[PDB]
Amino acid sequence: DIVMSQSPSSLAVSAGEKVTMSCKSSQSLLNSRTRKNYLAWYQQKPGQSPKVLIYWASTRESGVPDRFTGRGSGTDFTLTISSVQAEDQAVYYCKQAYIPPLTFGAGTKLELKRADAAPTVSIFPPSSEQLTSGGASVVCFLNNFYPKDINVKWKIDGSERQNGVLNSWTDQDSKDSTYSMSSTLTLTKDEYERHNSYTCEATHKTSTSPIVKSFNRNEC
Amino acid sequence: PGGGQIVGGVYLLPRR
Amino acid sequence: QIQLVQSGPELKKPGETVKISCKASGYTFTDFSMHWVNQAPGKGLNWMGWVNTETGEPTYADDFKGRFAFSLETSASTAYLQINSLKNEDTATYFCARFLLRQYFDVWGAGTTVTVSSAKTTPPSVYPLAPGSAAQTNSMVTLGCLVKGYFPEPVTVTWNSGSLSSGVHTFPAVLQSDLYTLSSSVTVPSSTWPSETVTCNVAHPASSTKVDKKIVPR
Repeated sequence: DIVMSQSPSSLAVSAGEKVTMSCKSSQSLLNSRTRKNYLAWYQQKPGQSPKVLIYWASTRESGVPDRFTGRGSGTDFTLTISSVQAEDQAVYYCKQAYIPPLTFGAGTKLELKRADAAPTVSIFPPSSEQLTSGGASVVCFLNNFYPKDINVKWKIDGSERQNGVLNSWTDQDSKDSTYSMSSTLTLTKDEYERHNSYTCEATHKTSTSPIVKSFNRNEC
Repeated sequence: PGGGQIVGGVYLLPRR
Repeated sequence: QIQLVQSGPELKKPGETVKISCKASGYTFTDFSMHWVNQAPGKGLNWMGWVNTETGEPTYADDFKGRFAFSLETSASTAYLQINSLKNEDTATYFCARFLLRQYFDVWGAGTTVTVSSAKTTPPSVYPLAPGSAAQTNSMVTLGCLVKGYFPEPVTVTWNSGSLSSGVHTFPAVLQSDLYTLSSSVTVPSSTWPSETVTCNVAHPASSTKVDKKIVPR
């Protein structure tokens, strides 16, 4: 079993820059008679299946961008992206097929870097439909921001509520290169009927002051 | 083609 | 040109067994080895083994040696993968891929997710997310759809049947005590809403759920 070691586990570059990632095998993947190294490179984007970029260690696959280049022979190999685009965000894996079992590396995640951007925040009261069911979810969207570091805090009538909160984050955008978040607070229709103010606070980097969005159960 | 499906480049020889 | 279609998401309980397919199209099935690669949630790819299509003989990797079986139906140009005695660890995607002599995969299936759990399939509740009555009007307005309380994960969401695909954000579903909840937002110009309608289309096949929720103000 040949072991494939990839490094670094993650790389962050800004559009246009050049990036290079390595992959090393526990032994030579070179066949001295055909004189080729059977190491291949695959690209896997979120929600997709992997797609080859290079084979024979340094032969670009038909139809693959010329900014993708594989190098190396023996046990040390590298994959180079000359000018990184937004749509290159993904995890790259190398694979040896010199001797079975075919083995994959752990992969290297390519994350983009862009200008900081504040998230546009939107808050939504429970729907009359949900309220009928005796439930009550308050939703807060924090979309298109950067960097990813961000913390949301809910407050009911001025007090923080940590209980019953559910968050979710999207993967870095394909063309925007930004991140989006979703925070949902659910309560019973009853506990929700006892309070007036509901607000979610987002603390980013783009401002010393938290972006706030509230709505009162009164007018609603 | 169908003559012998080979998995492992070590088992490969140059064309001919 | 060449294609590999894979069976849909599977939901089995521990102990039961499952079998999935992978149909090849556009090439002579019998001329290329067919391989299986799996991937657990938030993990890397693992080579499972391969099946000699001209011979039917399967080769398994030490890790997938035991309760896994590669099958074949040459006439139907299809390959099958069966996993017996399912354990709460086989929860993965499972891709099928075509292998070339240059030793690399050039065609893959989309992958067939299989969930091993004892949780019960349950229909979702779809709620429209319209801003508050006292919400301030900006150049753009964000609307939302909340899908809560469903189980088998496979759930899809669209807006205006795809017409609105730019300005959308669908968040990965979060699991909470056997029940997932998901949300999706769409942003369009205020000048077009509520002038032009906006509806979210969600479908949870596992429960025969299909609904369209129009987003009405207030």
